[PDB]
Amino acid sequence: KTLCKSWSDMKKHLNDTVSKSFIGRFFKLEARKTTFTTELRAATATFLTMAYIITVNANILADSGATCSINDCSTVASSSPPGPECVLGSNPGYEQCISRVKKDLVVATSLSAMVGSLAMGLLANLPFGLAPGMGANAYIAYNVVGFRGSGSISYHTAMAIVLLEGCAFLAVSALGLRGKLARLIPQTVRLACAVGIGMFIAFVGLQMNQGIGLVGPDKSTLVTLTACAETDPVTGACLGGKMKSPTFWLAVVGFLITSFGLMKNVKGSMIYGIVFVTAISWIRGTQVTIFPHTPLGDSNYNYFTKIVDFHKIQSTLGAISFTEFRKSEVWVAFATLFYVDLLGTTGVLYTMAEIGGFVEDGKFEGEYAAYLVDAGSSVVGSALGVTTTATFVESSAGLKEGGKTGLTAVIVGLYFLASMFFTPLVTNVPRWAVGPSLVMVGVMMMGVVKDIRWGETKEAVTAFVTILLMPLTYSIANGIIAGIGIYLALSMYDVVLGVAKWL
Amino acid sequence: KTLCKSWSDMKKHLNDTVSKSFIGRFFKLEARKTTFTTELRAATATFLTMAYIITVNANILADSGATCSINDCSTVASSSPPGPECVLGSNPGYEQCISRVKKDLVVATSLSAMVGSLAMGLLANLPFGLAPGMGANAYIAYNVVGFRGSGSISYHTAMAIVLLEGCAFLAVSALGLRGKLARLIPQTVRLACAVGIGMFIAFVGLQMNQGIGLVGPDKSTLVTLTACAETDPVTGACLGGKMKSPTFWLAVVGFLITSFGLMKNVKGSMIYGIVFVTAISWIRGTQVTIFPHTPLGDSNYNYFTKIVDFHKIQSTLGAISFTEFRKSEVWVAFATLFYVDLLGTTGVLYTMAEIGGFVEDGKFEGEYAAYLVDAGSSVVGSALGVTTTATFVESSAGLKEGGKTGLTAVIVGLYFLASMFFTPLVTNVPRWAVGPSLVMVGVMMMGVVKDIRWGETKEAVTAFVTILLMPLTYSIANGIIAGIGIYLALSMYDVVLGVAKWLN
Repeated sequence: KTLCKSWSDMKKHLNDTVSKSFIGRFFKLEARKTTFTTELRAATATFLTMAYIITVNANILADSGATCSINDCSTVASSSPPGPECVLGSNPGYEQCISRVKKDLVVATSLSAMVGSLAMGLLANLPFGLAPGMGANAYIAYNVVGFRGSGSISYHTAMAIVLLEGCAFLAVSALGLRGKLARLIPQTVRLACAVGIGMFIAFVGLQMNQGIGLVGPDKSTLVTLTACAETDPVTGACLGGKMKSPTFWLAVVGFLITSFGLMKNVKGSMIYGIVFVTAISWIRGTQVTIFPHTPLGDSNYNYFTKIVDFHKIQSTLGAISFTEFRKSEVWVAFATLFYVDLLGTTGVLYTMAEIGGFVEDGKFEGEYAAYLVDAGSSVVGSALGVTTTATFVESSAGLKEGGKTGLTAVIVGLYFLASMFFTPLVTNVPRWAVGPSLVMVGVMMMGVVKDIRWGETKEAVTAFVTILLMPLTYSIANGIIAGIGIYLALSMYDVVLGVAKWL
Repeated sequence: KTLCKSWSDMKKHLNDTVSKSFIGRFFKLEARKTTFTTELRAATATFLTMAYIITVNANILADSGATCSINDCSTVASSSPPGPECVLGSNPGYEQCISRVKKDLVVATSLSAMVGSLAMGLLANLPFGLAPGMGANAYIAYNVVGFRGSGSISYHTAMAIVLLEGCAFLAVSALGLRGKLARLIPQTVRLACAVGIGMFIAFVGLQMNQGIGLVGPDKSTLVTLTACAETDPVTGACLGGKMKSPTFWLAVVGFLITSFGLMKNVKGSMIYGIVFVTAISWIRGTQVTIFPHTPLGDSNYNYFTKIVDFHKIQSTLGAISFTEFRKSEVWVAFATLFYVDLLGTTGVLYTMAEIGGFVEDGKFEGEYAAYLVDAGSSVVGSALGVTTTATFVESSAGLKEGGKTGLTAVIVGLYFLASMFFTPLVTNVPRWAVGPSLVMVGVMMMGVVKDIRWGETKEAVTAFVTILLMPLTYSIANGIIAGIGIYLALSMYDVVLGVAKWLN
């Protein structure tokens, strides 16, 4: 009976003195009952969920070869490209440009979502967590630019397309047809959109590329477990060992730790799994370290010794040129992504309003201006260096413990600013460390399943195929498109009968 | 015009004649308030529901190279054909094996189903038929024996596993310690295993070799949408041009008709999604036919001319050799295939009991006989050439029509008897027709997912990992092992300390 009531004294004086203020009447912490003491609960735990983009976005875009083309890769003994534009990693110039673009893209992704959430939360008291999503990295790099420049489209022009993409969605946001179309998408497809997100995100954290490294290529089955020790430095082809690697059996323990932490309702355990892996991977001398004795890894400690740095942006702000646009091979991709981005990112934003009970008559408060920030932050992000903001479907974590009113996004943006200053502590995380967070998000997104009306068949066939295709095709567009196409065909007779009585 | 009243005139006296005879006393027609007129509807409705797996079985178990090996290929300009050349296709003598094997397992499946279902009819008084159950076929095909000699062990020990599984499954119910061992698993793991199996059996129906051919390989990512018309002339690979495959659209149309026929509650409808595509891909002239102008086409075309034929089994007899049991990777497959069989029959039989009025305060009339005969069906259909047997969920179609006697199953078996007389008409089913029927199984088996307590976080992780890992590893044994290894660790560190404290 010593620290019980003593610690409770400041709780009562804090939430009461902050409610009866000008901020308390701007953000309306008097109606729609939710308190400051609960909004911290709703937003802090939200922040650690979205920690993987500080790494996986830069990891994705660095493989595409953002900058340092042949002029910088080939600088030692060969003027000609060492294959398709310096594919091999044992090339000087490359080894430090990759480290530079990782820093630059980490800065870019920490600075984009700062204003992505702050602006949207300061306009319509909306508690969500907009940030540059995974719906565009799997395409813009791999299909347009390819694996380290293995494509006919340059990266500078790719940023021009992604820039003009947001400008075009700025017009439709000002027209409001995007919102009126959000009530036209079928209920079942909209519900199945969220489960596919969790399944696809869970799948992307299991490869050697940016995950733990379970799956691997196979000659006849295309998929097999190849978490071996003796691995191909370039691909996932095993040289032998068959699941005797420590990279697995050091992220397994972190996954167990975070699962055990969420069992007993610990406040924040998502970062405990990250820390328990990063701390051991930071020790020099072991076989699971991120610091080999190679000069590529040696230069890391020469910078890792610095713990705090501001690191003003050097060589990714801009890189926009209307040079390759004169031909037709650029507008085909532009149109391919054009009527796909809205069809793959409008459903998720509208879904979160129904989960939080925002809609009262099929329309939630501040609907028209909600899409303005989504359409605008993509413009500033594209020129800065990141792809479009896809309005992450992740604030469901924040909606589960009293996140209803605004100012939730601005305080998450405050943490996003905080993560920037510790730039040596984000770019130095292993790619086998952030892996469990993805499958954690995926299992977290299993709660929407027990809401779909599975009793009927017309509402059950579309959902299964939509769930199946997106992870099994490694594409987000192919799921919603297939769900729409399957649902439309089954309702053909009803539409025909409805238009028959139109006569 | 007196036939309208004559309908009832005979519909009554055929009921008295069967009921007043010793046949009515054999099946107890007077008891349970059942007649003979309802038997035709109770049998045909169930037959049309299970009619789908009479050809999917053949197309699934026919891609294993069950009976011939590298020895009996054709001859080429070299001395002898090497290993990895015959098994990849594009050879006369290996395609002759595949034709003579597809012509044989169709008869084998029907013959095994006769023994599975007639015994139900004559020893259990429980109206549901049994054919080699769908769900255990894919495991044996694509994790045990592999695709055309893939994996590490062959077909001979694949059939040998079934004998030893049956010898033990008979002696887990003979002493009655079956349900005493079934509760070793928590409820979540089996619920996740069913949906994961439904997921895996659907993912296999979307590839180039087996399904339509949607997905494909990639150098950077693992899977991507190919749907290419000009495939690789020898292997399965894309060349150029996507989403314009003439074979792809026909399967989509067939799936659409199947899903449409499910609506309005048509009793047997998914066979329409097979016959409609087969009829289109039976006539020649176009490029989506199964009868090309290649010598394989003419040899196969002078087999569709005859409609009926008594195709005898001559190659796929019992090939039981225990020469490979002295190593490890066969016991894991035996254990997994024993495991998935326990939760299937037990989890379905009670669900069938609570419909129709058979259910009582536990241990209803058809308790003992059914488990023993179902276990014996696996060992009696083992040496024939097919996998284990399981009760079908879609058997409720005849049950929901008042079927309550054992005369239903024996009549159901008689319809399967006529299937082997129609052997040459069903071997010619294309490998782009099974696709929609293979995908459809997942929709039917995933409807139970709304039972896991997703609110609790301790079991949601295990259910999700079990769901995820099986289709993304191309195996069934891997996911259940991973789920057990995760579920065990979340409890022992918290329960062992309490048990030790209570013990001290």
